Order: sequence, then structure tokens, then C-alpha cells
Amino acid sequence: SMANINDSKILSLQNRKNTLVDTSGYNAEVSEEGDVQLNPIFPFDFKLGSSGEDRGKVIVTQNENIVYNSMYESFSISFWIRINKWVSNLPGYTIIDSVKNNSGWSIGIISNFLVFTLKQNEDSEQSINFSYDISNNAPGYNKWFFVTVTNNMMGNMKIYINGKLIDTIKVKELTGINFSKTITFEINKIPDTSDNINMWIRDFYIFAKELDGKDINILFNSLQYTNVVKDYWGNDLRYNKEYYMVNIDYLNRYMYANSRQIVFNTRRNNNDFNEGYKIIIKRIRGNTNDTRVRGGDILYFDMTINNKAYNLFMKNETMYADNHSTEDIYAIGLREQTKDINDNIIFQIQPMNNTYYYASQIFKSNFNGENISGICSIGTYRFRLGGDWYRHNYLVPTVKQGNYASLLESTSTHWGFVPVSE
Repeated sequence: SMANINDSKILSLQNRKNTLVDTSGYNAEVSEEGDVQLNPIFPFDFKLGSSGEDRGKVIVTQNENIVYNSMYESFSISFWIRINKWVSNLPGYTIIDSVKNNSGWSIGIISNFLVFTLKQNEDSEQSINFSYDISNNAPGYNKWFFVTVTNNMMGNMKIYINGKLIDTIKVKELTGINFSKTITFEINKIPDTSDNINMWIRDFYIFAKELDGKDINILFNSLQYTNVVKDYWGNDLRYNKEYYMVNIDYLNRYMYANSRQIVFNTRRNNNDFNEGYKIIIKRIRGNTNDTRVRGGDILYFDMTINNKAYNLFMKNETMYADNHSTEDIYAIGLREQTKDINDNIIFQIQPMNNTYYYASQIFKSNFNGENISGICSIGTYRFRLGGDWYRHNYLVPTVKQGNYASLLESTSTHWGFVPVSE
């Protein structure tokens, strides 16, 4: 319960009815300048750009008293943020700034780092950061994430990402630090260090105390619909929409097909998701009020090749592997659509989110989801495809039936859905 956490909330920047407002009760003034885009749908984010003189700018001016009573001891700052395209060699940008007369705090991004800084004065600072895994994010860390910074002058400065502690350092003496009542959201290139980047922000809160990990996680979860499956960037997963389907174990592989067998090939364009075939998700059972995909939904997958649409389906053929057994393992392949929903095309999805990615698990299901018989995975098996006279190894999607529970903890069962730009 949020009740006790909220007693210490001193700023609650939100988009309410196409207006940015402070809902904390302290009535900070909120103003906008330039190109600021408000999202009318959940999560109600605002969007800023880095390019142009009409560059967007959100200015929050707080009541001087409430900052003075709060920030000099212990405080917490939390917010959802998304950056695109957050490439590994990004130049330096200040993004959320509360520095005045060379003192205050500020948040910036540079390379693969998001940085929170206490500025004591012109010559003194103390910073902490989150750095994303470059090897796991060649196309950029372009996903929504939840930041929480906590500070205690008699203790530590900490930063959390999606409810996990990432960095912590003892706060040094910061005699004479003066906190500003103004916070400015603007993507401001730092000169003495290219493409436009966008930043999306929603639910930017400040608390007048140091939140512990438990409360941070309660807050984290209170700001999400955890049964709404997410696409790779953290936005709601949708039916009837094209995605590139990826396996978490094999992000450098795109999805292809060969003789009605789906196979995974190595990407040529490692800095993008723009190769191979796309899938569209089709609802069999779920919430008909919208086209969002939810855990427990029954569904099937379509793939179009040369203007012809196929269903993904679980094959009933014996599988062959060099070393492993293949008991209860079945290839997922392509079959021609029919008038009726055949049992072998049917799956049930569940969200599977991680600190550093948004994915799902996909289970083989019957029409009503009363019989869940397997989980989708991936592996290297021997096939005769195309013109093959001999059997060759292909990396293919599979369903593991039998006692599939053993595979539940495997990242090989985690599937991401990257939205197509076109």
C-alpha cells in the first residue's frame, strides 16, 4: 500500500487530461515551451526532442518552502523514462536539470550512462549512474525503464532501475549545497564533449524521504499493469500489429523460413532490427475492449511471405539433435491458413519482464487454455530443408512438451516483440 509512501510525496508531475500538472497537493507551477507532445493514452507520457530551436521544454517551479524542508536531509526522485535512440556512443546531454547558481542536482545521459549528480558548487560534485549492457543492446537501449534515486546526507546516494539497486556511494560532505526550486526537462547537448533523440517521461515524483527497496518496488509496481504484455521497448503489446519476434538468448538472430520451417539467421545489420520476416499476433480469447495482449490470453501467430499468409504451428515430427535427446520436442513451422482454428496453431502467452528487457513466455495450449501442454523454446536441430540431400543443423523455434516445468526458468523460453518502423 501506497498510502504511507504518498504521505511524503512533494511533487507529482503528471499528464492529466492533456495537461501537465502537479498532483502532490503542493501546487508547483508547470509550464511548457516549444515542441512538447502529450500522449492521450496510457502511460500519458510527454515527449521532448533534442533538435531545433522549438525544442520542447517543461519547467516545474516548486514552492520554495517545501524543497527547503525536504531536500537537505533525505529525498527520493522517481520517474519512468524512455530514450530513442540511446546508442552506446551517445554524446552528453543534460535531460532533467535542477541546478541554479552552480548548485543543485541534475540528470544527464552520455554514452551508455544515465547519471544523477549532486552539484555542491562550481568545482565540486558527486555523481552516480546506471550503465546499460552494450553487448545486449546493439540497436540502442530504447526501452522504458523506471528510475529511482534516493539521497541521504548522513548516508548514501543510491540509484535503482526497475526496482533494483544498481549503484550506491557514501555521500561526501556537501557544505553549502543550495537546492533549486526549479526543475527543467529539456534535452540540452553538452558542447565540449548528430541524430535527434527523443525522451519520453511519465510520473515524475519527488518524496521528502529516503525510500527503501521494498517501497520503491511497491511504487514501481503501482505504476504498471503487470498483466499487459509489453513489446521490446516496454510499450503495450498489441494484436493485429507486425513485430519482429526475437528470442532473448539469440538477439543477433532474425527470423526466417525455409521449406515451411522457421529458422534463425545471423543479422547483417547488428545495430538495427530490420531483417527477416515479421509475425502478427491474433487473438482467440482475451479482453475485447481493446487490442492489447494480456497474460492468459489465447492466441495464434501469422507470418506473411510473398503476400501469402501462414500460421505458425507445432509440427508432429520426430526431431534430431547431435548430442541431446529430443524427447517431447517439436519444431514450430509454417502452415497454410484454414477456415478453422486448428489446435496445433494455438498458444497462451504470459508476460516475462526482466530488469533489462521486456519479453514473454508462450505456452502450447488447446482452444480454452485448460490444457497447457508445453512451452516454446529454441534450439539447434538436424533437418533436410530446401535442396538439402543431407541433414544440416538449423536454429529453430520449438515447443517442449512432457514435463516442460524444467524449462520455465530458462531464458531460452523468453520471447521479445520488436515493433516494425514501417
